[PDB]
Amino acid sequence: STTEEQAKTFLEKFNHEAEDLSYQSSLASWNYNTNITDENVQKMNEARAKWSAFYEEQSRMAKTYSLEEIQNLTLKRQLKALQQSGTSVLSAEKSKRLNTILNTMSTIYSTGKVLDPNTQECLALEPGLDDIMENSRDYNRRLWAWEGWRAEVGKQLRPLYEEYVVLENEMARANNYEDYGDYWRGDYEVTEAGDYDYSRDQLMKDVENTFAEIKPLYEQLHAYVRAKLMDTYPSYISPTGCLPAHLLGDMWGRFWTNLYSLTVPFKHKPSIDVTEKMKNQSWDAERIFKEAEKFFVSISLPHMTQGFWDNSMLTEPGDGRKVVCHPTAWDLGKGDFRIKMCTKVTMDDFLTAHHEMGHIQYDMAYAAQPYLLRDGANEGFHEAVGEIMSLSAATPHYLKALGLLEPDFYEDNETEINFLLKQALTIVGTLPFTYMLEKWRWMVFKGEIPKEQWMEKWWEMKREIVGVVEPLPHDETYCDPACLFHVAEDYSFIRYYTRTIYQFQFHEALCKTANHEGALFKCDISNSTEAGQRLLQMLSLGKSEPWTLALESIVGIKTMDVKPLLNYFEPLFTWLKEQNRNSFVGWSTEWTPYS
Amino acid sequence: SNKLDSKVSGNYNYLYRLFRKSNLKPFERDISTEIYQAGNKPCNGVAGFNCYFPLRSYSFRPTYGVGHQPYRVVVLSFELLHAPATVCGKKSTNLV
Ligand SMILES: *[C@@H]1O[C@H](CO)[C@@H](O[C@@H]2O[C@H](CO)[C@@H](O[C@@H]3O[C@H](CO)[C@@H](O)[C@H](O)[C@@H]3O)[C@H](O)[C@H]2NC(C)=O)[C@H](O)[C@H]1NC(C)=O
Ligand SMILES: *[C@@H]1O[C@H](CO)[C@@H](O[C@@H]2O[C@H](CO)[C@@H](O)[C@H](O)[C@H]2NC(C)=O)[C@H](O)[C@H]1NC(C)=O
Ligand SMILES: *[C@@H]1O[C@H](CO)[C@@H](O)[C@H](O)[C@H]1NC(C)=O
Ligand SMILES: *[C@@H]1O[C@H](CO)[C@@H](O)[C@H](O)[C@H]1NC(C)=O
Ligand SMILES: *[C@@H]1O[C@H](CO)[C@@H](O)[C@H](O)[C@H]1NC(C)=O
Ligand SMILES: [Zn+2]
Repeated sequence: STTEEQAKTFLEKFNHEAEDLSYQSSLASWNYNTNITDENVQKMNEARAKWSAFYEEQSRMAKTYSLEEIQNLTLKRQLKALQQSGTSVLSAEKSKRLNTILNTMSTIYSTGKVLDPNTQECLALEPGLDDIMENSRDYNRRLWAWEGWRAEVGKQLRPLYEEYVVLENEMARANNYEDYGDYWRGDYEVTEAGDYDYSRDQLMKDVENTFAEIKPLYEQLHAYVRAKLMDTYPSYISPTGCLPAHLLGDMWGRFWTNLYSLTVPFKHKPSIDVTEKMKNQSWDAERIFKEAEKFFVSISLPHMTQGFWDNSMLTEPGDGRKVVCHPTAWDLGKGDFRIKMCTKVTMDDFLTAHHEMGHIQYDMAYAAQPYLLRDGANEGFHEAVGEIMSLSAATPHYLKALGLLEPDFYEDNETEINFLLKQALTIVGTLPFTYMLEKWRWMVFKGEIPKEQWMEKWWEMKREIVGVVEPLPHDETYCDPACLFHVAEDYSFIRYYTRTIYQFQFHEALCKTANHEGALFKCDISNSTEAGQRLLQMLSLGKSEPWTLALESIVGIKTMDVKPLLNYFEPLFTWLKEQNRNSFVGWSTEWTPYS
Repeated sequence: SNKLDSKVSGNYNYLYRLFRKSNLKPFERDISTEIYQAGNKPCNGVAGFNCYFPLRSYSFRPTYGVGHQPYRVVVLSFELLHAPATVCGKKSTNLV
């Protein structure tokens, strides 16, 4: 009679095998990275290959149904997620043409090639392509590295860019969807929720105010860099224009600390480095993980230590076999804790270790959710919760509580603003970079921009907001724009841009709800229990509900707000205003050294 | 009993029911070998739509979580009837 029993029977049967295969497929990758042998490749690659073929059989009949005759809104959400088509309807013939673009593109970008004119002298393997661009303070050396890393690497990527786009236009019509642009915007879709739904049209207005209101601070940061380096490098800097692309340090430009010694915010006071004393005290490497853990118990959860401290290694390769120790902490499955990291005694790595195992605390709470809804509310929440406390526990004031700081420490405010500045600039470094990339892609799929403008339009949007210009114009044979991050590596950035605004939101949500008073930039959550009880409210909610409900419970806002951001750096903003009371905060994008 | 009832490659012997017609009467067993059906259209031997096999394996492993380790259970039930109480628990002190 009722067709619901068919839906109920499918849901349980699919989950039981999938999570078993999810554990099995995962261990093949995790074991391979801990133990790299060719016999492990066979286990690793076959388990990936066999899982997908079985998955499709279950997913084909899974989406054979739809959101019909399901009065349960929660079950309807679970079904809605599994019913995504993707490549299920994609034909095999068009798939193959895509594989050629993908496999070649990644391999050819890693091998950077830079011509070394005049042959120099007898040369060894050294120096290396990565190293040469980072240490070069000479004008010719920096440009010589940069020109090769742009011109001679973009050439190989040009043939692969256009073929990938052509298929993007074609596959849309065979996948019952208009264009790829809706897919990325539909990631935050809420459907069939009265007085509570969220729409893709809303983000366009909200993101407009974020950049406009942050821009005055970024303009000061842009002016700050130029004014200080004007004294050291006046010849290679235009006071009435943009800045040469070679001065960013590297292709990415996310790291401004390479020339930190030439742009120290306060050189009058010597370097703040007081952790050397702790280095010779010979503390164990595993204590750092406990330091985060004992922080976590403060919010009144029990401890975790039995059966999840054996599957890991610290400080030692363990054999003549080599292990990659990139930071990759995933609970393999069914509560199996695992963390691979080269844990070393370092102030910077101290917060990193907090971040790494703090990822597990997220996973442990939501591990009870069924298979199809077991993850965080949005992409950027995960890394945010790890970072907010790691920065809080890495503050020198907290060092006093744990006794790490010197007993004779006198209250300093010069040190605080310097740390926040480097913390600020790294985050805001690439927001305008991804801003032009994310917005430019959307109108590409619309179809009002033809193929010819893939050179000028990419540069035009960048100059409007970012202000980066190549010193020498490059013709169409030369391929500068090809080095974008979504074709060169095809890694999603959506976990990064919207994360930062979520990070301020999570940072502000904890403090204001915990009766916190004083400075906004410093917040204390150790020795409190109210925050964690509210924390667990969505730390274990999961995706059984849209993220909108959790947003209203913790704070009470269903939209994204930027106003608190100005209060965060109130002491910092004063110093920036004081130093630039004479110069003009801004630049002319239209002026060029050529003309 | 994780240290003895768990196999590294897997313990697929242990099997538990997942689907049946209706609720069980207390103290009843369900060993009937029958494949569940929805609508009676699918027949035995061909299970492509709506037909599944309700007995799934626990698949115990030593690397699982505390709640995913096997925990043997022993249940005692006491019955008093019109019988002369043939089962009982009696300390006796030394005589003087
Ligand atoms: C969270 O709060 C607890 C309870 O206050 C802290 O434990 C206690 O912290 C103090 C301060 O470091 C430790 O030193 C004690 O100081 C008092 C103050 O004069 C002194 O009378 C004692 O003789 C002692 O030296 C104390 O040993 C420690 N434990 C207890 C049981 O009081 C805890 O440190 C706080 N944690 C954080 C992260 O704030
Ligand atoms: C890394 O993996 C290889 C498998 O490719 C391991 O070599 C096997 O080890 C097991 C148990 O030690 C033996 O029973 C096999 O005979 C070994 N060879 C093969 C081909 O499987 C190797 O021992 C692993 N590394 C470490 C440190 O244990
Ligand atoms: C909907 O499904 C959930 C399962 O999580 C259940 O708790 C709830 O009672 C169901 N509600 C209705 C109206 O069926
Ligand atoms: C560690 O170094 C500090 C300063 O560098 C000094 O007190 C001493 O050399 C070491 N401290 C010890 C051994 O307690
Ligand atoms: C800077 O911090 C110190 C810390 O003691 C204190 O004087 C005050 O909070 C700040 N001083 C300013 C902003 O002039
Ligand atoms: Zn991380």
